[PDB]
Amino acid sequence: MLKAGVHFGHQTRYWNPKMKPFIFGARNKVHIINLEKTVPMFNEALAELNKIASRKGKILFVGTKRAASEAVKDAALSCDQFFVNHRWLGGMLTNWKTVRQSIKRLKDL
RNA sequence: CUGCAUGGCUGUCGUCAGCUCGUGUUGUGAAAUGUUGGGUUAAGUCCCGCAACGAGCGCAACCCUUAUCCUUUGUUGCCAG
Repeated sequence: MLKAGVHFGHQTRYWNPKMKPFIFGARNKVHIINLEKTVPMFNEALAELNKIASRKGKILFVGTKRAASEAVKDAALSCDQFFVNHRWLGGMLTNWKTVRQSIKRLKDL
């Protein structure tokens, strides 16, 4: 059991064959995801994430695709949150030894 | 005396636009990318666009000279009021 929203899809011939073990078939000329084989994955995700949050762990939200570049920063305003929504460019995490100076370099401005 | 032994100095290209690094990326690695591409120039310039983002030196401005004006000042020079 998992509730899922209404599907219409887009790009009727475009899919990645690395998703094959999680594709249920095709309906309305788009390939569709399996919403039963993914339930033990969703039921783990809500629990292992709440465990990191219960250890005060810093959760970083990502939405660089323009469809999500507002949703990532507009889903809450009564909570505190960390987000990235502009191009990663030289990188952020493997390049954190630069970002830790980029924030100081910004705060002087 | 030895620069075919050396710290350097000067000559060459040439005031040419280039040499190199931090971290990310590519490559088995020696190495590359960044520094390319597309507009535009004296110019790795100035922009746009990107697996790059910034940075040191050279480029360039600041700096020196001057056109026309403004402003201060002096002798045994100038002399209007």
